Amino acid sequence: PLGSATITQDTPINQIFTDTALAEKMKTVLGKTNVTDTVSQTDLDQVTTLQADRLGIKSIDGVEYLNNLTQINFSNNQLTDITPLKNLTKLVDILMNNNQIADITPLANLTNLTGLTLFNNQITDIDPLKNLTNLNRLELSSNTISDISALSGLTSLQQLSFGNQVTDLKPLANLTTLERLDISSNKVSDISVLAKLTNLESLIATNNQISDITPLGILTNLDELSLNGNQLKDIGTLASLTNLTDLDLANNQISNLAPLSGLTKLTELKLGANQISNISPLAGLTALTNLELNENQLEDISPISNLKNLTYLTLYFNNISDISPVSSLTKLQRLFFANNKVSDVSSLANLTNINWLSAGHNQISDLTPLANLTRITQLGLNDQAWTNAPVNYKANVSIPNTVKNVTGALIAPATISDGGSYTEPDITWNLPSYTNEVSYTFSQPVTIGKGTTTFSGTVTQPLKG
Amino acid sequence: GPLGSWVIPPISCPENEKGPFPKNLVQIKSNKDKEGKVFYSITGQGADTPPVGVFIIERETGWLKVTEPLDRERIATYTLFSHAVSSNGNAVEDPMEILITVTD
Repeated sequence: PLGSATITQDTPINQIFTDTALAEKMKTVLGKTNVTDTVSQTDLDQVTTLQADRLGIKSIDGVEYLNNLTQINFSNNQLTDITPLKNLTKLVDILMNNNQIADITPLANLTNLTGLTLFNNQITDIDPLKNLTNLNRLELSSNTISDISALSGLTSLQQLSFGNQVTDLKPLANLTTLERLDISSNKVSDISVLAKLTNLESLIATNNQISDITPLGILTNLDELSLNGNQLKDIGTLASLTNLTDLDLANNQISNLAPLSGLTKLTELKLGANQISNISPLAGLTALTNLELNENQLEDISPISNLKNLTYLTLYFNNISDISPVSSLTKLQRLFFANNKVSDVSSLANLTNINWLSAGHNQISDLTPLANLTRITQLGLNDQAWTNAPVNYKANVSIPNTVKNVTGALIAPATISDGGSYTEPDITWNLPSYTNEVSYTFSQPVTIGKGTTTFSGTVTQPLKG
Repeated sequence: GPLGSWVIPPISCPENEKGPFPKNLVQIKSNKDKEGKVFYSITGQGADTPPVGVFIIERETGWLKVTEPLDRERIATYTLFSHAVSSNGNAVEDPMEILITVTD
């Protein structure tokens, strides 16, 4: 064929495919016994697909003779030079992620390409892709691309990703066929061009500098949206996106959740690391199975009782004293509320299917209400802290120890301040003078079901003069 | 104990997924990140040993991703281990076993 590379005489496999790992692969593909065995061009013409991923291949020299190749997979190798692919015009799909490729000029004349995977390479210049107008799928994340002008005429693209230095998205304007876009980990603030991409069903845009989401208003087909790690506050535009089932707004500056109130198709919602104090707008989102509300300003979490389908919930790093609103969410399997002010965990006995329970850095003094949660496999109860009600100071002051293990037995103090001692069930101090407070710590390994932790803490005891 | 300050959602890995790849599965975190920066990594067959890089984790964000379509009837299960270290390379968590099941 014109442009094609062919052998005219029968040649050893190891003289065609000079890379030692590719010669061994081609020996198996071609049904030969040794890499020195000769093959003809007719033999090489039988190869239409090649799954050569994860073989330590440094060179694809010889692949130019496989004229009938339509689909290749050379992902997870050590390729740099891809010049042997230049004239393989029958190629429709190439999987070549996780290599050391910088120069993609050999892909320029592969007009029949509908799929091209090149993520995790060393590509800056994507100009060679500009005339691959039949491409439906193109993955370019984990590269050093800053200029996407070459994408402007790829008007058949349905799935697209790129990275990691892109600021200007203007070249995407005419790519209205786009359904699934991933612009994560770029230098993007201006997503105004995305308003043109009205066929978008999935938009992943994590770890950018986005503060203005008004361009998303008419993208009514969006079912999946991730703006995790941006500069969002005003999410009013989201009320228009009624088809959303999966929404990730973690690591922003959001306080007003009213725009999410009517997005009743939501099953997964991430709102961790924001400025939220009012979750009343979430009350009607009863299809939610996963909800993340960690690292906010929450106290009154009473509206969470409406979310009866929740199996996963995070509330860690808030100002919550009353955990009882989670108690009627009986499908809960993983619950995380470390770094709160919770003392009474008795309502948690109603979460009979709980597997992961993380409650460190609270004010928990008694594990007995959790004794029957035997389906637990992961447990966290370290570093509790609370201050008891004041007791009258006397020179020989005695308080009852109140720290109780899951068995109902008192846990002996690990340390006692001001030279105090322990004779079960009382901690006694004999003080040389009046002091404002005394204290003690505890540290006790414990297992409930198959979940193991250290139940520990610091108890501060005020003494009234 | 083993859970420590880990926060891990359950992982759903359907076979024959749609791109673009890599596709996010879940975002893992250690709450030890409030006392200093945390760096995430993954080990196991399917991660650092063969098949290398089926699963990868973004070191700063904790985003665990799948790099290609999975095939139940080829490999049904993968045992991975998440790791969390500080800026000084010290393990801030005990490594967490993560059993990924390839569903329909």
